[PDB]
Amino acid sequence: HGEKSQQAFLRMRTLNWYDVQWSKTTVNVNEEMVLSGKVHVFSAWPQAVANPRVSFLNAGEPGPVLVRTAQFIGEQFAPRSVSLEIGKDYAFSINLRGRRAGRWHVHAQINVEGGGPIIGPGQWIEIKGDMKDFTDPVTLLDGSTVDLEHYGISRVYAWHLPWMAVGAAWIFFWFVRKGIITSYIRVAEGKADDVIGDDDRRIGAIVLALTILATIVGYAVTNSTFPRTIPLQAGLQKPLTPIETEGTVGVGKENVTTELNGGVYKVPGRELTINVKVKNNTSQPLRLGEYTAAGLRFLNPDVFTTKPDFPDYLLADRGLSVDATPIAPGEAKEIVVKIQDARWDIERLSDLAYDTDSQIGGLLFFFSPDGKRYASEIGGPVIPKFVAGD
Amino acid sequence: SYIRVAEGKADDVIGDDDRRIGAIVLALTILATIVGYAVTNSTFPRTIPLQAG
Amino acid sequence: TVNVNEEMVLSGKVHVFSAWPQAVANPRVSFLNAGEPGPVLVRTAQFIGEQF
Amino acid sequence: GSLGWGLLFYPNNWPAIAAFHQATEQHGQLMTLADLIGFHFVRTSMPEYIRMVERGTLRTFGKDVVPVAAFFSGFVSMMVYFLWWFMGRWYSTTKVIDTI
Amino acid sequence: ESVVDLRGMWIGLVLLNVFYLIVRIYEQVFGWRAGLDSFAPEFQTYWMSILWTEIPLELVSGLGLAGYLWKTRDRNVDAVTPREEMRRLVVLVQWLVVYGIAIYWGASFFTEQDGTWHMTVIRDTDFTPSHIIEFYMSYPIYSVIAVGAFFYAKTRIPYFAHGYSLAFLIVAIGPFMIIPNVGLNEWGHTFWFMEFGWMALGVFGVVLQILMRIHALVGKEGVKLLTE
Ligand SMILES: [Cu+2]
Ligand SMILES: [Zn+2]
Repeated sequence: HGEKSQQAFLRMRTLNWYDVQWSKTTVNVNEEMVLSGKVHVFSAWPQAVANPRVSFLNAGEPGPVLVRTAQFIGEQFAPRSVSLEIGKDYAFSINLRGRRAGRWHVHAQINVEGGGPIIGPGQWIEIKGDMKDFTDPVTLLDGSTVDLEHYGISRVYAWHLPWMAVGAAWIFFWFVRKGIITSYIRVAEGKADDVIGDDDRRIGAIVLALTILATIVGYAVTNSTFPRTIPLQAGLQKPLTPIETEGTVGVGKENVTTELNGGVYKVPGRELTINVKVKNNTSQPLRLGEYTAAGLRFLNPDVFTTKPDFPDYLLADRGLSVDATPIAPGEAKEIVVKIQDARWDIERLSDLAYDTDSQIGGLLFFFSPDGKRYASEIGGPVIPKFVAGD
Repeated sequence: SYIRVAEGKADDVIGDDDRRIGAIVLALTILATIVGYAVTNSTFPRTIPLQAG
Repeated sequence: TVNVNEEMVLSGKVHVFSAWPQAVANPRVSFLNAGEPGPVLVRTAQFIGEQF
Repeated sequence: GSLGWGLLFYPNNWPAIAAFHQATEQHGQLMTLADLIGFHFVRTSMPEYIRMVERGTLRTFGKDVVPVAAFFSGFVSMMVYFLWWFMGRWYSTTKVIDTI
Repeated sequence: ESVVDLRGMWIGLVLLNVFYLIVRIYEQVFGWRAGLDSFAPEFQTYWMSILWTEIPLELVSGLGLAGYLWKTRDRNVDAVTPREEMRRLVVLVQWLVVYGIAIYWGASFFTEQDGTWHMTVIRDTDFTPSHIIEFYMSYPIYSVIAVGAFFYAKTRIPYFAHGYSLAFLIVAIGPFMIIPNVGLNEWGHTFWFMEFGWMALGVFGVVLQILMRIHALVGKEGVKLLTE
C-alpha cells in the first residue's frame, strides 16, 4: 500500500498498468473472486532497476486475507519466476479465494530480480463470513484431498513438541543432580569428577543410544507414511508470450507513434503540461482518450463522455485536451496535452522533483470514432516550474 | 601535560572549566551550523539531486 | 575402427533448446569437445557453427 | 561521539554545496550546476556511470534519502571508531624488541 | 534480616510481562487497520504517537536510573559486610533476571515478530508498527535494564566498584551496537552497491564473576563441608 512513497519516476518508467479488473468487489469466505489485467514493460527501463529478465506476479494484500488459488501471466500458470521483455505488454490474472473477514485494498503487483516491488492498481475488496469456515482444499497425485489451511500442522507438533520436552528434561535432570553453585564450586576446588564421572556417562550413553533410535524409527515411519515425495519445484519458467492484439504498442499494421517534445510540471502543484508529436499511422480518425502513469487513469471527458468503473483513487477526468481534432490517418501532428488532477498530487507523482532522474513515463490511449483503442508509449525529460504558495 | 599524565595526574591537565570551555565551544558550533544551514537554505530554496542514470 | 595415426572424424548437429533452464548459464560462452578417456585419440582440428 | 560526527557531515557540508544543486535546463533536460560543471570541465577519465552516486531504487520510501544515509553513517562509525581507537593504541606502543 | 529478597524481582517481571502483553494486544487491535497505511491520519494517532512519546521517555528513564544509582551509591563500599555483600549480590542476580526477560522481549519476540510484518506490508517508510515496538521500544528498555544492572553492581559491589568488569561493560554497551547490525541489516539492498559475529553473552563473564564472590563469601565450612 506503499505506492505513494516510492520514487515517482520509477513507478512511471517501469510498469504501465491498464485494464485492471476485480471480478467481484465483495465475497464470502471461500468465494472465488479473480483480479486480472494487462501491463506494458516500459522501453527506456531505468538503470536503477534490474532487467525484468526475472520477475514475479503477486497480489498486494495484507497477509493471506485471500488465498491465491492460481495465477497466470504472459499466457502461463505463473507460480514461479518469469521473464518480461523490455517493451512488450503481457496479460495476467490471479484466482483469489476469500479467507479473512474484512475490507482489504488488493493490488496487482509485480516484483523484479534486482529491483523490488512494482505496485499497480488496487481495489477495496470486502470479505464476509467467518475465517473458521475457510478451507481450500487441494488434490494429491495419489488421488486424495486435504485442507491446506490445516494439513500437516498436526504432524509438526507431534514431532517437535515431544523433542522440545525431551530437551527440557535433559537440562532439568542435571540442574537438579548437581547444582549450578555446587558444581561451579566443585569445579572451582580441585574437582570436578565429583560433578561428572560415569554412571553420569552411562546416562549419556543410554540417552544418546535412545535418541539415535527414536530418530531412526521417526524416520522409518515417516518414510512409510508418504513413500511418494518430490523436491521443491523451482526455477525460471519458459519465456512468456506477449499480447498481440491489437495494438498493443508496436504490434500489427495499425499503430500510433508518440515522441515527447518537452513538458512541464508545477512545483508544488497538480498540473503537468506536455507536447506530444503524434504520428498516425492507422487508417482511421483518432482522438486522445487516456493517459496512464502509475496506474492512475487520466481521462479526456470528451472521449470518456462517461466514465468507467475504476477504484477512486487513481481515476482522473482531466487528461484534457486537444481540440478533439481527430488528427489522421496519414497525419503527422504535434499536440499539447494538459494533465491536471488532485490525484497527480495525492499520489506524489508531483515529487518527481526529488528524483535523480526528472522524467516521465507511461501510456497514451487513442480512440477512434467507434470503440477501437490504440496504445502508444510516452516517455522523457520533463522540467519543473517552481511556484510560490506552499 | 605528558608529564602530568605520566605522574599521578592529569586532572591538572583537564577538569572544568576546561570542560566548560568545551560545552561552550560545542554549543556555539552546533549553533553556527544550524545558522549556516538555515541561511543556505534560504539562499537557493530550489534545489534538486544530481541527475544520473 | 582405426590404426595409430589413422584420421577418423566424429561430427553432428545440435539444437540449443529454447526454455533453457535457470540452473545452467546462458550458452553465450561454450566449448566443443570430444568425450574420451584421456588423449586416446588426438584432436587434429574441430569446427562448430561453421568455424574452426 | 561517532553518531554525532555522522549526522553533522551533510548539514555541515550543505552550506558549501547547495549552491551547485541549483537546476539548469539543458537541451530540454534537467541538470544540476554540479552535473554540468563536471560536464563542462573535461576530465580525460571520468565518465558519468563511474560515478558511484544515488540513481534511485524501488526501495526508497520518502523523502528520506539523506536522513537514512547520515544515520547509517553514524551507526557504522561507531564500530570504525572502536577499532581505530585501539589501533591508535597499538600504534602508540613503546615496546622494544630483540631481533630483525 | 535475610539475604534473599525477591520482592524487587517480581515487581519488574510483573510490571514487565504486563506492559508487553498490553502492547501485543494493542498492536493486535491497532496493527490490523490503523497502521496499514502510514499516509493515513489514524497512523499518527495510534503509532506515530507511541514513537514520539517512548524515545524521550526512554532517554530520560535511562539517565534517571543512572543518576539515581550513582547518587545513592555506597560511598564507603570496601567496608561492606559479608552478609550485606551477599544480599547485594542477590539483588544483582535479580537485576540480571529482569535483564534476562528484557532481552527475551526486545531481542526474540519483538524482533522475529518484525519478520512476519515484512510479509504483510510493502513499507511507507522505515517506521512500521513493528519497528516502533522492536527498535524504539523493546530494545531501548532491554538496554536500560542492562545499564541499571551495570550501575547497580558498580555502586554496591566492591569488585564492580573500582573496576569495570569488561564482561559487564560489554553487556551494557553492545546493545548500542545491535542497531549497526539488526537495523542496517534491513537497508540491505537499498544501501547495498556501495557494500562469525559480534555478540553479547558477556553475561557469562558477569555470572562467572558473581559466582567467584559467592564462592568467597562462604568459608571452607559452608563450601567444602556443606556442599561436599
Ligand atoms: Cu493499497
Ligand atoms: Zn523490519
